Amino acid sequence: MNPPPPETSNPNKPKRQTNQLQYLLRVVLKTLWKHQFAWPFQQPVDAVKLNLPDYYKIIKTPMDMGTIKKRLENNYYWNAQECIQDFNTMFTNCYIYNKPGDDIVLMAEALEKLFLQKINELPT
Ligand SMILES: Nc1cc(-n2ccnc2)c2c(F)ccc(O)c2n1
Repeated sequence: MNPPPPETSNPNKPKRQTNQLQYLLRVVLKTLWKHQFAWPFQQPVDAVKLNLPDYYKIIKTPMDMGTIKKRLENNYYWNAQECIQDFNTMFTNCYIYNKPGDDIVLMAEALEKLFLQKINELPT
C-alpha cells in the first residue's frame, strides 16, 4: 500500500506569505511544472500504480511538486527556505531511490538545474 501523502495543511503550524514564497509558486514552481520532464514529480509517488513496491521501504521523507504546490497555495510555509528544502528533498529522494544515469534521474537532474537557475535570484 501507499503511505498517506505528506500534509498540505497543519493548524498547529503558523502560516506566512512572503514575496519570496509568492515567487516560488507563481514563477519557480509554475515554470518547472511545464517542463517536459515534470510529470513523474507532479504528485506523490504512487508505488502501487507505478509497480515500485520497494519505494517507501527506502524513502522515508517523500516529497513531490504536487505537495509543494498545495503547501504554497495553503501558505503552509513560514519562509522560502522551508519550501526550497522540500524541492531539495524531492530531488534527493530520486537520487537515493535510483542509480546514476537512470532515465528518471536524468529527468530530475534537468529539473534540478532549472530550479537552481530560477532561485539564483529571488525578489526582495
Ligand atoms: N525508478 C523510478 C520510476 C518511476 N516511474 C516512472 C514511470 N513509472 C515508474 C518514478 C517516478 F514516476 C517518480 C519518482 C521516481 O523516483 C521514480 N523512480
